[PDB]
Amino acid sequence: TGFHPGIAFTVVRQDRFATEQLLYAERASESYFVGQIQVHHHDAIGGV
Amino acid sequence: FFKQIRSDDNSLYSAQFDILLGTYCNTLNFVRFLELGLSVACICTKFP
Repeated sequence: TGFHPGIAFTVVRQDRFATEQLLYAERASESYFVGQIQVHHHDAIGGV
Repeated sequence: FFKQIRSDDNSLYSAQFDILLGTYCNTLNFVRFLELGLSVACICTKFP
């Protein structure tokens, strides 16, 4: 009806934006160990 | 277009075809009326 029942609210909403980051990394900031390739086969739809 | 070959690639090894194994026509026997024996009853004369 357009009546103010003597009480107010605080609206809280959250949005989501698409950005583009800018990454920077120092040399030799990562020790990285590589194992060995292993292969496995298992049937599927009309194909091995 | 069709991408749905997700390296499943079946029906890519179809080799069915259709062949024409030859044909056969014939000739017409050009009969000479005079070399019959019926012609012994008529006398043939040309008149241009």
